[PDB]
Amino acid sequence: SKLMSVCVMFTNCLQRFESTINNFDSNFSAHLMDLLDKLSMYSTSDCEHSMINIIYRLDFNGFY
Amino acid sequence: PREIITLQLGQCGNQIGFEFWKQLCAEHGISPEGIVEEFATEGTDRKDVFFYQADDEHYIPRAVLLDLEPRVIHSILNSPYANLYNPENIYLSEHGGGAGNNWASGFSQGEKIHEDIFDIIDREADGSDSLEGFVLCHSIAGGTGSGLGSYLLERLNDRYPKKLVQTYSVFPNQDEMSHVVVQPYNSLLTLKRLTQNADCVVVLDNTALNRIATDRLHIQNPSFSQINQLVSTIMSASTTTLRYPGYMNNDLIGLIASLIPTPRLHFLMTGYTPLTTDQSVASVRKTTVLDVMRRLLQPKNVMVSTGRDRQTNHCYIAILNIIQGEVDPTQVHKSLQRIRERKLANFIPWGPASIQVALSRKSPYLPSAHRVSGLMMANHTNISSLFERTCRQYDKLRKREAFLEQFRKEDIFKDNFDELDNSREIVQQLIDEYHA
Amino acid sequence: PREIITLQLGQCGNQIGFEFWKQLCAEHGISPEGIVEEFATEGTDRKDVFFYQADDEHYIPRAVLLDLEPRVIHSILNSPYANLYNPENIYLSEHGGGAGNNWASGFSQGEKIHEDIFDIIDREADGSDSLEGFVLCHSIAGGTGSGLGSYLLERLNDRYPKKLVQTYSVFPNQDEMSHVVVQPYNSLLTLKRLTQNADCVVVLDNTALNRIATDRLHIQNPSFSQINQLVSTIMSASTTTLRYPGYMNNDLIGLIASLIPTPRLHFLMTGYTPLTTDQSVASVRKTTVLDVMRRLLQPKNVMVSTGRDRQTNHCYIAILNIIQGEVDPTQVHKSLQRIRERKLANFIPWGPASIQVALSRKSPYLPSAHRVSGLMMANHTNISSLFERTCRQYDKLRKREAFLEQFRKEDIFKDNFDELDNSREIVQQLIDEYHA
Amino acid sequence: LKMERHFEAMRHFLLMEDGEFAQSLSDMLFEKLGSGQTPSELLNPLVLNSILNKALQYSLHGDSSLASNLTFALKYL
Repeated sequence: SKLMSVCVMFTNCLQRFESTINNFDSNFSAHLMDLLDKLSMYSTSDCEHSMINIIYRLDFNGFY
Repeated sequence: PREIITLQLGQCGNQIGFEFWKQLCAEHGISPEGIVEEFATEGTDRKDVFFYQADDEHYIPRAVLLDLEPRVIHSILNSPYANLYNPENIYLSEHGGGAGNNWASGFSQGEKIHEDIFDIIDREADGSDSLEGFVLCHSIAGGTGSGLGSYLLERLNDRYPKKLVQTYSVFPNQDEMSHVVVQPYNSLLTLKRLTQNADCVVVLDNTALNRIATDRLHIQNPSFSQINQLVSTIMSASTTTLRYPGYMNNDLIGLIASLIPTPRLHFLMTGYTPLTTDQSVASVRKTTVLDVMRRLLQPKNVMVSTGRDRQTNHCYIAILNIIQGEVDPTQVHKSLQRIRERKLANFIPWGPASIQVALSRKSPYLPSAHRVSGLMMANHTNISSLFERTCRQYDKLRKREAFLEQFRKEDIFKDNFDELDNSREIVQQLIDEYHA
Repeated sequence: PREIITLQLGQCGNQIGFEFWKQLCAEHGISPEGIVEEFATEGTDRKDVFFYQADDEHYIPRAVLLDLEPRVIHSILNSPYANLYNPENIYLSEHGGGAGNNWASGFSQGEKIHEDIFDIIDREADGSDSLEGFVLCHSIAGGTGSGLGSYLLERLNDRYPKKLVQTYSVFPNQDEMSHVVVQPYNSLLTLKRLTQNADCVVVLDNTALNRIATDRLHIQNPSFSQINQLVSTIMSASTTTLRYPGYMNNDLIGLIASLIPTPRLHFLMTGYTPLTTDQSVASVRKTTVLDVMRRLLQPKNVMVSTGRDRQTNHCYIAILNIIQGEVDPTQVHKSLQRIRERKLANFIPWGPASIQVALSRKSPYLPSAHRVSGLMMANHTNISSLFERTCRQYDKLRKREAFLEQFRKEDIFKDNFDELDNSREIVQQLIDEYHA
Repeated sequence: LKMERHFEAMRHFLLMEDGEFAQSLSDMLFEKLGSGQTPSELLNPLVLNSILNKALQYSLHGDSSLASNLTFALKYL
């Protein structure tokens, strides 16, 4: 829901034809901190078999 | 729905689009004058995305072909694939043009046939109520494709503002300068319109064509009959997600959106390996997908003349690797596993990169459902070497007093030469600045 | 990973490396133009350590071949093993050279083709991001391999400082001095570069070749067609831990590290017994490993002309005994049991010695998986007898006024003759000092 | 069982007689260089269990059928 709100925030400033860019940057760093918390939640899953190996390969693909 | 109007224009742009439509009938299982095979609907699940939609199961091409030279169109009507084309959409019989060889000819002919050039090409626009965009299948070589093609990049920008523009433009040849000498002038005038009056381009070098045309094709005398074979396959290869049923980036505004970093940085490097017919006898033993993308990032299939020692300070940002037909998708994630270990693509130090791989089933045909095909759409920041090559050949020609008195008699009163020079250096400086 | 670039150079260095690559296809189960056998991956577990890694299962050799004489390369392209070689990595068709017979020719030709000699051989360097090193497969005989080979031992020492250098260099023949007379001059100039500008060498004497070529081979007229048979087997024998899957000293920096006592003492004695085809009919009765290393330390298989009564005051420091193929490893410690009882190697009184034995499985082939093979890499301090032989033939020639006026016209202004004499005596004095 | 193929697979990755894996262990020994100066996060097993699986493809040997029999457990001391 945070990721959908920034693209709602994006699509209205592209709808117009100052202050919106710092609202975007503050909302950019807000969901970056939550995906890093999501990145730790994947790696703290069960300390188990390949369902942690699949979601690890999600995490390195999002890193490079 | 997703209808695209191709704008075939010029002496070279009409011939590369002639076999592009001729390639499409062999893979759709259709004939240009009839429907003799039932493979068109059971095998292919979508056909009305480049063709006009059917009235008698006759898929009309959504194509327009204008050129000053009548020689390119007189080699069309005797071929049996011209009955698929219509003699009322573009021109009837005995169409002509100028004399004619000038960039200022077609630039001045656009506003004297302004009523007719915006009349019959707009009849195909309102056929579908949701138009995709316009692709200018034009040329940079000569004054025919470069003179008139710069005019439509301006007047279609505001009359159709919500449409995608992106071109498959071919670059001219820079080997000697005897037959043509106006090559640095007409190229840079269109190259300014390709960045600010156009969103994206697809570059196609001419000096890199004969690098491949003698690589595996084994010819002794290079003719113009080989220039349509490398070009028409990768054109139909680029729409395999769009013509054949795919899921992600199945539109032309899907593929180009995931590769462009910024405006005026849109020059995409192209690669395509399989062009040899004697590979067919050894693809019966399950040739896999694990070996076909190791050679895409390796600079062997590239169609861009660039420096070999300039790739260490340049970084890839977006790289596309399109597999077609038989993929064996249980090992396509295995092919992308081996990418991070080599680091054959230099990654930008300021932001993330992306290696996007996609697949779509090919035509129900024996050379298509047997041999693996790899289409590359790269984006590397060593493309300024061509822009350094064209600019160094541009300022050297203006100090030799070449075509400064022979070019400003018609419709040129002020010096617009440094208007092209600074905007080209703006592209060359923002490319190196883009990796901070 | 562990990619080595071989530097085949000279009139004799190109022919000994031509059948070295021809030996590798017969043991890998591959053809130079195709892959017809499946024995390449199930039998051999590693192939991309001397070859370039595959693009179509075509293992390109990582080889460069430069020579002033075009005769050695014109006897290559008509052979069916030259299609494995590439006509773009080194030279295209009709490559030439000098006139030419001089040590100062190739020494002066290195800085006039300095741009091209450091352009195409560096393209194979960045193929792997962890380069092993460089082996200079050059010659000492003649002025072709000795003149240009001394230049690359200097400029590759600082441009590639973290790479292993070690050469399989062949020594010239000292029987008569009629056809060549420049033999003491060009040999000692390269021998200085082999000690301070090079880490290790592998000596290969010419007067010891015909000692073996008439021992068991039974020829009457000694030709040059036999010089490639003793040399190409021990080259592939030296990389059996490196090509075939081994465990310890499986790299080229593994083997050379355990044998060199100190810099400028690196001249390794080589031995190889089995060269006879009628031994095959009696190896069916379990010929063991207990008898094959009793004859290695016995001076019969040696390829070094040395004194027979000079081994009592000289001492072995490092001795390598490589068994290959069928070893029967339950008695390989039994073979090393019998070494201390004979004391056939004189041991250094200041420090310990080492008899290192290693094994690796050979090719899946019938003459290879049946007959025991023993490769020796000795290091004995009687190697100064060759250095006393070359120096006594060097100072005797300078008192006869031979090639002092005929050699200093081009690119030689000062007397660098005693610069080679003292540094050779530095090697000869530190060898005898090394056993205190 | 097909036990002899599993028997050869244990010899190659515990006894190290196909030394390409233990030579690649030296590169993993070339990633430590003294202890301790390494991170103590939970991402410390996450990127270190991977690079040993990636090291087998670095030597180009074996399929993924026996690669499920190898696992790496980073202990804590």
